[PDB]
Amino acid sequence: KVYSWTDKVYITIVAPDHNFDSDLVDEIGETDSDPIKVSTRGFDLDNYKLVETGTDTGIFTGEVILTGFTAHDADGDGNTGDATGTTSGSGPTDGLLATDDDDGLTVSFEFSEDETIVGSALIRWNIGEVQWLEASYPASGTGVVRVIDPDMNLDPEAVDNFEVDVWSDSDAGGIDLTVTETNEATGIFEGTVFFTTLDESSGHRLRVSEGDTVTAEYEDNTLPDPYTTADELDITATSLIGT
Amino acid sequence: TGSVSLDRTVYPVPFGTIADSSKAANAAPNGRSVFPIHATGITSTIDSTEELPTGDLTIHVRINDPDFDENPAGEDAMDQDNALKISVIRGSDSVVLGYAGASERTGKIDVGGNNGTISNIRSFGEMDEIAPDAGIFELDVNIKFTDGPASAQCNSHDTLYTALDGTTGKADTNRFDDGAASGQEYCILQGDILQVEYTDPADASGDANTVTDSATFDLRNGVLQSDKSVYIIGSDMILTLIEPDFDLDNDSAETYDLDLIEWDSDAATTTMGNKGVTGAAAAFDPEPTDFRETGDSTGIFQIVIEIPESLSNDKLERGEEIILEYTDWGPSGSDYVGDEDEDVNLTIYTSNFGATVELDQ
Amino acid sequence: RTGDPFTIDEGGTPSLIFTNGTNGDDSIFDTGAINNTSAGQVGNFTLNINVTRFSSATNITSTESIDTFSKRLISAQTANSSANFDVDFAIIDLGSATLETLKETVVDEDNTAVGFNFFNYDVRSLGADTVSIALLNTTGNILPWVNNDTRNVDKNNAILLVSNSTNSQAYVDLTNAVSDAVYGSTNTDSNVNIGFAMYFTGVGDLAAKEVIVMDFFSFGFTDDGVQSSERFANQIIRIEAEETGDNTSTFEGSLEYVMVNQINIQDAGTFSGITPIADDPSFIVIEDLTDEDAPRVNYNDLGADGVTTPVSDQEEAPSHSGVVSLNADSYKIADTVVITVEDLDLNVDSDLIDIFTVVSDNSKATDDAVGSATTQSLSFGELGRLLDVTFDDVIWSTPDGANNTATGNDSDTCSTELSNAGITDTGLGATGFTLVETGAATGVFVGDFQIPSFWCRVSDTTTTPYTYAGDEETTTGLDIEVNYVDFRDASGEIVEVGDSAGVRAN
Repeated sequence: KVYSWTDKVYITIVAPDHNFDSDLVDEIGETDSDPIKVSTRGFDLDNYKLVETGTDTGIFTGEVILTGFTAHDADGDGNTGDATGTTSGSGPTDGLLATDDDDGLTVSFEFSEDETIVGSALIRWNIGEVQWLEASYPASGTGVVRVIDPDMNLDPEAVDNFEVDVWSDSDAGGIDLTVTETNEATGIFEGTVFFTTLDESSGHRLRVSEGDTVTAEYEDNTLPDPYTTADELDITATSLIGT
Repeated sequence: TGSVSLDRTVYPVPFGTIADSSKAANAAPNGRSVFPIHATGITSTIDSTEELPTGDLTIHVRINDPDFDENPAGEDAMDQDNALKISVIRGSDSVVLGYAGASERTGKIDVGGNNGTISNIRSFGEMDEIAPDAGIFELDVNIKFTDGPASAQCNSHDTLYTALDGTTGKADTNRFDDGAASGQEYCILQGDILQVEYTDPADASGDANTVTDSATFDLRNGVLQSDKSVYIIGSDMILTLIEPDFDLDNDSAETYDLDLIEWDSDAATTTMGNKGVTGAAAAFDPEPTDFRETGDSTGIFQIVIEIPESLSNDKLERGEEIILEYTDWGPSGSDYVGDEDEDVNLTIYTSNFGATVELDQ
Repeated sequence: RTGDPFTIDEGGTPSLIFTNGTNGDDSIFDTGAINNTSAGQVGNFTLNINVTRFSSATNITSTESIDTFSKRLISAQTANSSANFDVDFAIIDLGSATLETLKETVVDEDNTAVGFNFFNYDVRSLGADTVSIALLNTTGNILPWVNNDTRNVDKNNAILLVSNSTNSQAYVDLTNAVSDAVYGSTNTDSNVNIGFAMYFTGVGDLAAKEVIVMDFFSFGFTDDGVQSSERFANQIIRIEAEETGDNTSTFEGSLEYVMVNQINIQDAGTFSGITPIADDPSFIVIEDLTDEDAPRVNYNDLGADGVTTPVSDQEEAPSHSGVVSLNADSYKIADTVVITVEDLDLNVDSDLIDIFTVVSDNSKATDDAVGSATTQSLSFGELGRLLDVTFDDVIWSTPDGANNTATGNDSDTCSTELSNAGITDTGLGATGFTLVETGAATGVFVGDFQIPSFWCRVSDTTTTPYTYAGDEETTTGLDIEVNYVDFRDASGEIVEVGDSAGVRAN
C-alpha cells in the first residue's frame, strides 16, 4: 500500500479477456490501441509491456525499479549521487522510474477504448531503528548491531552496505561499523565488532572496560515529514558490558 | 528465467607482497598491505622470503539458465555479450571489475559503473558448461587487493598497480579508467560488498530480466589449538590453526608457510620452519612440510610436529614451559591486511612423571 | 583439449599460399641445423619464385576453413596433377596472432622451474618426401613475403623447428634454442607478427582439398608448483576411431592418461612419450581433474534436423592417497623385510610392469634413495626423492664419496671397517632394492632386502656428499622406517607417509 524510493514494484493485472491465443503468452500495453503507463509525479513510462504468467492462465505481470533523484546524500558522507535518477525500459521487467522524497505512484491500463483501470501507491521516507541483539555483553565477546531503515535499500536486486559509528566511554573516538544487508531487498543491516580491553580501538575492534556503556549511532539522511529534506536526525542504541 | 549464485556469502580480504608498494624497506608492514612471517624470523627489513606469497581472492560464479542448453548431450557456453557484471561497492561509490559473455578483451576497471564505451572495459570471456547435460555455466575470476572504491584509509599503501591493459605500468590509470583523488588509493576494506548481476535476455515471459547475488568482505581473528596439553619428548603433536582469512579459493586446499608459528622456550626461540635456528627444521620433522587445509572449504589447517630432543644443542627438560605464538596480521580489529596485529598463544608441556630408584638389598 | 594449446587458428582464420622456386644461399632452410645453437636454429628466410608459367601467373592461393574442435586447416584449390605442375613452399599468415599470442603457451624454459615445449605437425596429405618447418617473426607482413635484401630492417626473420625430416606426421621436442629465440627479441611483442613457413620435396600434385595441422604443447610447473595456479599442461588430442564392421556405423577408440609424479615430471621423456594423434591416444594429467575440469571429448555433429549440434562425454581423473607398509612389526638380523606401496597414481603404463630404482650419484642430494639423479631443491623438500629407508631416523647410505675419511676411535675409516665384517649390504643402493609393480596395471609396488648386522651412521646430511662417522654401529635396538612421498594425494598436493618397525636381538 506504501512503498519507498529505489524500491522494486511488482504489478499483477488479472484481465482474462486478453487471453487471445491459448498456446501463446499474451502481451498487453505495448500498443496505441492498448496502452499502459506507470507514472510518478514528474516522470512516466508509456507503452510499457506486461506478459502472461502461463499460456492460458490470463494473468499478466511485470516489475519496475524506482530510482529516486540524483541530488541527495542518503549516506551523509558529503558526495552526492547516492541514487541515480534514471528512467527507461519498455519490457515486462526492465523498467526504471525516477522518484521524489515524498511522492505517489500509479499504473493505468486501457483494456477497451475510453475505459481505464488504475492502481495507486504512496512513496514515503522512513525513520531508522537501531538495537544491539543482546542487552549485556562480556568484556571479551563480539558485538552485532541490527539497523532497520527501508530507505537505505539503494539497490533492490543487490546487497547494500553503509557505515554506522561505534564508540565507547573509554574511547570517544571509537570506530566506523560497516553494516550489510541480510537480503537484496529486505533493508535490514547487521555488522560485527571485536571487544578488546588491552589494545587500541581500530577497524571493528572497540576498546572497552568493566561496566562501560558502548554506543552505536546511525544518522538518518532520509527522514519523512514533519522533518524536511535537510534535517539530519541521529538514532542510537546503547548496551552495558558487565562481567 | 535464469538465476545467478556466488561461491560464498562471506570472503576474506585479500593482501599483497612488498613488491606492490613503492614505500622504503622496513622490518614491519608500516601501513602496507602485506602478511609478514613471525618477527623472530625476520632478517633486518622485510624481503621476498619473509612474507606469505601474494594473496589473490579467487571466486566462482554460476548461472543456472536452461535456455543456453541448446545441445542436450553436448558442451555449450553463455554467449550473450556482456550479460554478466561483477562490481565492488562501498556505500554509494561503486567499482565494476568486468564483464563476461563476450570474447575476452584487454580493458580497464570501470569507476562508478559509468563509462560510455563498453569496449574500453575488461571482459572476463565466455563461460563454459560444467557438464554436457547440466545446463549450468561457471566463471573463475581473480580479485587482487587493489580492486574497489578509492578511500583515504589506503593512502598509506604506496601502491604500484598491475597493468590490466597491454602496456607495462604501475599507475592507477593503467588499471582503472579514472585516476584516484589526491591523498586516496583504490583498495578493498572490511565490510565491502561483492555483487554479480545477470541480464537474462529471455525470461519466463520471453523478455529481459536482471537477477543478482551479493556477498561481503570480512576479516576474523585466528584460533590456535593442539590435540592435548602434555606431550612426551619425541611424540607427534597435531597442531591446528583456524584462520578463515586463508580460504582464498574454495575449490583447492591452500598451503601456508610454517614460519608463521613461533616456538619460544628455555632451549631456544625459533619459527619452526626454514627461517628458524640452524637444524630446527629437521628437529621438528613436519608432515606435511607446512600447513594444509582439511578439505576444500573448511578454513582449518593442520600440521604434525614431533617434539624435539635438542633445538639448538640444548636439550629440553621435563615440565618445561612452551609457548606457541601466531601473529594474525588482519585481525577483526584491522580494516585491511597489514595495519593492526593480534597475537594468539598456546601453551604446552613436556610430561612430568617423577622417576624412582630401587635396589634389591 | 586441456589448458591452452596454440593451434593453427589461434589468431583467427589463417591465409595460405603455395609456391615454386629455390632457397637463397642465406636462407635458414639451406644454412640452419637442429643443434641447439642460435647459429643453427635462428636465421632469416629468403627465396626466389618462378610462378610465371603457373595458371594466371600467380602463386596458388587457397580458401581456408577451420574445424570447431579438431582444429584442422582445410585448404580448397583447383586440383592440378600435370607433369609440368610442382610446388616447393607454403607460407601461412596466422591471422592477428603476434608474440603476445604465442608467449601465453610457449614457456621460457630458462626462468621456469620445470618447462618443456613440444611441436606437433601432420602434413601427410601433401605426399612429400622431406619437410622443413620454420616459425617466422617480423615487424612487417607475412604476406606478401620479402627477403632481407629488399627489407634490411630486422636482424632475423625465421626460427627453425624441423629440418629436412622424412616423417610427414611427427611429435617433436623443441630444443632450448627455440625457447631462447622466442624470448630473445628486444622489440615489444605486439608489433612482431608470427607465421609458418614450410619447405617440401616431392610434392608433384595438389588435390581439391588438403589438410595441415600445427600445434605447440607446453608442460611443467613454476616456483614450488604447490599452488594449483602454478601448474600448467597445454595439449590437444585427436581420436582417429575405427569402424567396427563394414556397414556398422559404430566407431571404436580408446583413451589413457599418465598422472605425473615427482620423478617423471623432471624428464622430457614422459611428455614426448604420449601419442597425441592415434586410434588410442594418451594425454598428460598435471593434477586431480573432477567436476568442471574433468577431461571431455567433443564431437561436432550434423543432426537429422539439419543443424550442427556437438555431442560430448566427460570422465573424472582422480588422484589417490598412497599408503606404505612394512610386513612385520619386529625384525631380527638377516630377516627379509618387504616394502609395499599402494598408490594407484604410480601406474603410468597398462601394458608394461612399472619399476622404480635407487639412486647412486655422490654429487646429488638424492643419494641412496629411490628416485631420480635429476633433482631440485624446493619448499616441500627434494623433488627427486620418492622413497628411502632409515635406521634411527637417519638415511641408510654407503660410506662413499669425498667425506668418508673419518676414522673414529681407531685409524680405520668406516668403509673399510664394514668390509672387515664381510658386509656387502653397506646401504639401500647396494642391496639391489627396487620397487616392482605386481601386475601390468595393478598399482601395487613391492620391494625387499635383508637387514645387515652393521651400518655406518651419517654425521651431517646438510653437505653433498654426506659426511659419514668413523666407526660402524650394530643395527640391533634401532627402529627401521620407510618414508614415501606422494606427489599427488586425494587433493593433488604433496604429503609424506611412513611406517616403522623395531630391529631386535636375543
